[PDB]
Amino acid sequence: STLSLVAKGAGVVEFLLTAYPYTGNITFAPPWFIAENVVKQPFMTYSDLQFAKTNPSAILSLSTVNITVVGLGGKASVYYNSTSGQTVITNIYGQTVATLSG
Amino acid sequence: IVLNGKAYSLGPAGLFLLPFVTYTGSAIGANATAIITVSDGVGTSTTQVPITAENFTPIRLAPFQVPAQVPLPNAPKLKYEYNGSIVITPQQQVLKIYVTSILPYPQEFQIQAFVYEASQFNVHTGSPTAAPVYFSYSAVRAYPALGIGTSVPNLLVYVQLQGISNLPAGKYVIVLSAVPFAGGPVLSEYPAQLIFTNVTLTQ
Amino acid sequence: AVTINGITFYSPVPNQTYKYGQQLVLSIQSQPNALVTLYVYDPKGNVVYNNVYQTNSSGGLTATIATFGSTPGFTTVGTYTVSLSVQGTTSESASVNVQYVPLTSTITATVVNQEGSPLAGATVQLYNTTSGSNT
Repeated sequence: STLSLVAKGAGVVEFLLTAYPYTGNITFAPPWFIAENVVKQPFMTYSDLQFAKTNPSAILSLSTVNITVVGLGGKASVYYNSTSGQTVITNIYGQTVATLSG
Repeated sequence: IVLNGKAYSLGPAGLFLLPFVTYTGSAIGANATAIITVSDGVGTSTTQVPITAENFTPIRLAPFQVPAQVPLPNAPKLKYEYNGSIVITPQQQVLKIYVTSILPYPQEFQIQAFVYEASQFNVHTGSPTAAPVYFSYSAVRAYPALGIGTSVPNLLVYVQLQGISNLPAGKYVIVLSAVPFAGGPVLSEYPAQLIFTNVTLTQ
Repeated sequence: AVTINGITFYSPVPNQTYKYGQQLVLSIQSQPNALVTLYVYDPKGNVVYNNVYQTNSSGGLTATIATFGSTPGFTTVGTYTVSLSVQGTTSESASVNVQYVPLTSTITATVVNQEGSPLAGATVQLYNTTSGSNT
């Protein structure tokens, strides 16, 4: 049963990103303030759930099925959708732009 | 996200950034443009103000009291309470502020000057308690540099008003707002407006 | 979505026209735990709606503000000032210049005879008999 778990905390999604702009130049670091709260905290269906169930905290190689991003309009998410084993990438109004096998 | 060399769109990038402005329903951010008509008393002209992702930087309104090259990012995004008293002598027809931006910033825009009484803006709240009693604008056409010594990308913004004979003496609360030029650029943050509470105009 | 920065206004957006019967719903992703006194001033500058809300941890407020066109003061044409007075330690402001549309109604009287040609000179008196007496 789920008790103490691996991945019992959750990632951080920074406000100032590891993103770069483009227009014609890739360079510059523009203020990324992802507008008026990210509401935070990636959640994940543990990859080896059944034994993760009894792990107090151990180091596994998880496969993450939400990353929480909330700005203006809707909310974007990124995640290696473990269910069909396919990286689902989404938008801040949300569409699957990519299903990348493995 | 361009993973391994393959662009994977994540939706509109202006929504991930601030500044962003959908002014009068018309959205402007990073990788935008405003073509603006300006049809005036001298005839007509039309400027073109193209917006670039890497012109991004907050556009502050800071008062006289704060120097031009000195930022306020530890005051609020929207409005900081200026509780000091500007004395406008009757040799002055102009409101002095510093628009602070610490990047070359070329984008042309305006300051709307929405004048109010301090019974028309309750000085015990942040309420403009009616529709602007008089509106007058200053189109402030920014300059990335025309040479530091000629025009500086830190601007001395001197809001002149037509109808300063349609405004007489009285204790005002004035709302200056970094405003797009009627469909103009992305603007505003730290703080987006500056609202001057114990001003006393004197003509 | 517009933002005068500090308030992500999902709605309203500047210079928006609200309809007869339409609901304002105050959807603003703003800063947690602040005193958001929305004064919905009508074009005469009195508070026909006013209520102080508080944004949650997510940041979204959801509150149906006003029912236009069914309350006195959401009946008057012209520019409303949708004024947020955000009271925290350091107070901030927002001014949104929004509109409304007026109304009136029209009724028709048709006459016809057994020859099938519309009569010209038939007087038709229209009284407002709602009161229970010929207004």
